Amino acid sequence: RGMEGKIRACQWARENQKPLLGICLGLQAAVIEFARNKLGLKDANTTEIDPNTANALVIDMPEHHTGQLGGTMRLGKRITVFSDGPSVIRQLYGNPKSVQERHRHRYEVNPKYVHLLEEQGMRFVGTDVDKTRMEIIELSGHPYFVATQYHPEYLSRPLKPSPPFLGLILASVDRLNQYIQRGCRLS
Amino acid sequence: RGMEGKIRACQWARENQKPLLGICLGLQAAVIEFARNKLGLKDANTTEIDPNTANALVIDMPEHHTGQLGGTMRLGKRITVFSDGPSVIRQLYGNPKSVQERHRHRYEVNPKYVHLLEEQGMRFVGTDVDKTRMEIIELSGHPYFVATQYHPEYLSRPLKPSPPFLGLILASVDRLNQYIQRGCRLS
Repeated sequence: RGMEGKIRACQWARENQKPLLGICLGLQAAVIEFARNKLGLKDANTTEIDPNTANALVIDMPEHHTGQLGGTMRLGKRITVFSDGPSVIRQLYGNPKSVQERHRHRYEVNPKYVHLLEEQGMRFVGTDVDKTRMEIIELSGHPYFVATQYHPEYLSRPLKPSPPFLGLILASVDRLNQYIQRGCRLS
Repeated sequence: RGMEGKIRACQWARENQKPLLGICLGLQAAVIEFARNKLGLKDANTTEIDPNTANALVIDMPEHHTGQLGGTMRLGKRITVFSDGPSVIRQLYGNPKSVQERHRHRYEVNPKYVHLLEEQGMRFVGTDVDKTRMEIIELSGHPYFVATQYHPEYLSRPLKPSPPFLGLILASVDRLNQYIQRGCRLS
């Protein structure tokens, strides 16, 4: 019920210097517009509907390790370990090293079709415990580009803001001199 | 161009316990509604248009003293001396004794037709230097009744509020705990 309109909605914002956020169910469409604009891979299309193309980057591969056996779903209590350091979704947690996050998807990225993602400005500021699944991707040169697989919106605590949507407003106007202009009128 | 509508406008507010203010050019109509409601003098009507009635209280009498001779106007640097003490238009001046006020009218009150104003609740909290002209009148029993001849609106200084309009808001809700709620927000 929609696979073409979701592609033109993200590639147009990146060309018009508009930042984006990291929302799940978007890793299948993010690799399509990146291969057609930076390079020119037209064969790479939608893989979650008709898996018949030759340049199928993200396919359907279940968990072949412990715990879940056979064709299951890629979710559960998994340990997410980052790779880099200075970024926009890591400095807000007080410089951690291993954050516990949960996912809700079933498609995984193939480690053999990521050859063209390393020779460009498409770094990986977040991997897994096996250094195979690229769950967190980031495009260099963009002023604010966030893309991952987990859902940080459900963890939006009132005492702890979310990584992506909060960093976009702070890096927009950088207005921090508002707390000193008040002074508690109802005191 | 108007003499009947101005009479029913002042007596309607006094019956509904509503306060009034002291505005000039109103002493000719204030004595008409008071003689018809408290007593029943229908002959006393408008004297500034057709002076043919028998109960003409306020007529046209110029100044017969020094300075102005003949048919002139009742105005100029005149000394106004009060008579009573506790009121609403005297306690705001720091308890004075002789305030310099100016008028702008030509009709005076007759001292021989004020016999019915002394036997009722119509005191005089302000006279002149001859104790003949009743320039300030007040109705007893009313919660806030102000009536005089001078114009306190033109003397509304930003550092000294006017007697009549300021005393009506203060005696309405008596809200004085508002300045302690702010506390200088822009500090």
